[PDB]
Amino acid sequence: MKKDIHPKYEEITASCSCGNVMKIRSTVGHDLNLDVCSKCHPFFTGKQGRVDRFNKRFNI
Amino acid sequence: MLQPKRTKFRKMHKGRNRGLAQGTDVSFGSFGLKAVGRGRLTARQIEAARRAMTRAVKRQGKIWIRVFPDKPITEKPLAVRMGKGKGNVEYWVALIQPGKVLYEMDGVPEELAREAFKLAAAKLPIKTTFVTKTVM
Amino acid sequence: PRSLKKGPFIDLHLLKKVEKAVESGDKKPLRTWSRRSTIFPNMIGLTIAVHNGRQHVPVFVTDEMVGHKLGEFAPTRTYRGHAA
Amino acid sequence: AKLHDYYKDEVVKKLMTEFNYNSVMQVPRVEKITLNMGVGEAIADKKLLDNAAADLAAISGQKPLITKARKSVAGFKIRQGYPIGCKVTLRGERMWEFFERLITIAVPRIRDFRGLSAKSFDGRGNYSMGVREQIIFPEIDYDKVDRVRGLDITITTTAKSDEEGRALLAAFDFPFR
Amino acid sequence: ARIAGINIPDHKHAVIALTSIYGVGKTRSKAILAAAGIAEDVKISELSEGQIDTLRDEVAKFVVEGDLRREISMSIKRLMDLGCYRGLRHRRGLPVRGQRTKTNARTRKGPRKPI
RNA sequence: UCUCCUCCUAAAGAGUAACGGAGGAGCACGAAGGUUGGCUAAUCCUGGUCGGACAUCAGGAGGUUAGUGCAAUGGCAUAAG
RNA sequence: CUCAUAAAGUGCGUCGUAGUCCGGAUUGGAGUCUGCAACUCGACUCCAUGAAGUCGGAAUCGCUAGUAAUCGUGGAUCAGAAUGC
Ligand SMILES: [Mg+2]
Ligand SMILES: [Mg+2]
Ligand SMILES: [Mg+2]
Ligand SMILES: [Mg+2]
Ligand SMILES: [Mg+2]
Ligand SMILES: [Mg+2]
Ligand SMILES: [Mg+2]
Ligand SMILES: [Mg+2]
Ligand SMILES: [Mg+2]
Ligand SMILES: [Mg+2]
Ligand SMILES: [Mg+2]
Ligand SMILES: [Mg+2]
Ligand SMILES: [Mg+2]
Ligand SMILES: [Zn+2]
Repeated sequence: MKKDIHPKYEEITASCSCGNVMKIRSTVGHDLNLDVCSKCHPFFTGKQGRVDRFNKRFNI
Repeated sequence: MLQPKRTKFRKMHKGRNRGLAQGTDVSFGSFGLKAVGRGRLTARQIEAARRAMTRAVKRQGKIWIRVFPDKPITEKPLAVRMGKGKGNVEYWVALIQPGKVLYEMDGVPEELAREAFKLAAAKLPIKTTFVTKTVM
Repeated sequence: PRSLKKGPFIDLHLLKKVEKAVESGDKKPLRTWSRRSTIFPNMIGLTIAVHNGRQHVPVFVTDEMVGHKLGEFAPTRTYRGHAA
Repeated sequence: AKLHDYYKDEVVKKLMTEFNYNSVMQVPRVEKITLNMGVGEAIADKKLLDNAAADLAAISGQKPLITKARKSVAGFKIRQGYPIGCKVTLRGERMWEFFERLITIAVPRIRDFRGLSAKSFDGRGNYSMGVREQIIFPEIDYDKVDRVRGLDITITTTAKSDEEGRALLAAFDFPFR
Repeated sequence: ARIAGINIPDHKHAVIALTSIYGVGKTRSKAILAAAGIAEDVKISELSEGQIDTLRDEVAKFVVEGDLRREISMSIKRLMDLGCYRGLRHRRGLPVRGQRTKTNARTRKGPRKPI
């Protein structure tokens, strides 16, 4: 790697609100507070009619 | 009236017409009109012969024109002194050597093919004969 | 729209014709003038010719499409555009 | 390094069992990850290309190459030799760390996420995807942006076929739909 | 900070910050803050992380963003494929709820198109 | 039209004419020269954010169909690019 | 006796000049009333979205005092349906 031209790239900690703590080298500097990760996104976990509504609204 | 869509150059030398021809066999169809004399075939002459054939056969069968007029011929107008530049292109010819199958025909009986080729041979300026496809 | 407590509205002659068509199979299209009748689940798969002012437009009633009106289904104004 | 160790200990075993291979060298590897930005409005404002270079540098942790035009193009009014993009190439440790960052953090932050297309392979096993908004990477703070930009990501893989490439990414649990 | 995939404003009040979500208005924002037990005049910058997490839970209880957008698009496409009167009006880009078209109708008809 | 360059005519050494057929020049460059080290093209297909027939990225096919400061011819991979 | 709490105002707090906590058109869903029946083709309620519009060219209009301007209320017509009278 060339010297003195690359950005500062040191290891930080990212915490997600699902109780997750992970450590990654990154360039942002401070710690990270994440709204969602791969462990709590509904797509990753698996969390992702006319006659029916007619019968429900006009049951006889 | 046959003519190339474009060429590299507009004018060509006169050249010579020696030797005997290639493409001397009946290749696609069954009968052929083959040139025995040597000469040039104007695009107008080729067109007149083709029209006579197609009208004689009444648009059944298939007709192949085996020659193409790709050589331009120039002429000088009247009252122009000799020598002031090559003249302007007027028409296109196809040089013919003996044994050159000019036209060729399939899908028609032999007698009707002979009659159509006779009419077209009457329209052409050079000596022709009727030939038949041979197996080898 | 119609009140929920009054339920869905449908003409008696149309209801009887639909019932007869159900019990004796798919005949020729049911000719009707009732643009005011709502499509029920029981006439699924049926051809209803709704009067729209001069002709009877054929309608092919299916499942995903009940609960609306035959009047919605049969347009009344013929319009092809200005400057044509 | 985390996903690289994960590769070495279980992904090669999974692919061996899946495809009845004979060699761990035949078991495919992730070769490189190339990130590219086409910043073609540099012709109007060259300084915005420098902004995009700083953007890509902050995202990938690496100074980017400023890529220039291969040949002059009539419609887009660009000349040959004129800088119109930027690109980083990630190999080895930084490639694995960026790959972990992507699949763990940046992909779940995509606006309206429903999965990635499984048809995005180039017929040889290599994968390509697009990122519409670089704000999905947490390296870029929100109120310091000047223009919304994008980029595209190419995972170049030594696999021979599309089945092998998608098997490799699925073994890394890549969110395909 | 980040609610339902977008970054809400930070220097505004809680009700405006929550109604910045596509799918949350004033009434739903009051419902969110009432269910989270959070005063409506507290700004996002002075809101803590756990309060934001409860806000995320309540927003996830509601249906916002991409789910709402695709439901609206699916219903409109359902009408236009169905071919009712409203479907035809949606096809031609004209007012649907029976407004006049002899004059006005400019929201559906766009800018004026002179002959 | 008049001096100079390239092809053909020009008849397989050279040269060779016409108010014969076709095109160019009257410069550029202190790097576009020297040397050392390194590299290989055109085009098409597939995938990819804005990006579209065509910008930048990745892979394949292809094999010099590219390139040469400016015409045409002869050269060029050991590259002369 | 009912229709029928007038509103502007007043006091407090917030908003701090932004297409905004201005604007409320358009559209999706869920409803209520009247009427045999709200699709063409009613009104109103709730939720969701939030368009043009940042004071308007040439030109043109009303008003001399409880007037102009501005804010509410009622009636006729009418089963229901006023930004009109
Ligand atoms: Mg509302
Ligand atoms: Mg109306
Ligand atoms: Mg010689
Ligand atoms: Mg000689
Ligand atoms: Mg001599
Ligand atoms: Mg040179
Ligand atoms: Mg060298
Ligand atoms: Mg050199
Ligand atoms: Mg505007
Ligand atoms: Mg203002
Ligand atoms: Mg008034
Ligand atoms: Mg009254
Ligand atoms: Mg009334
Ligand atoms: Zn999480």
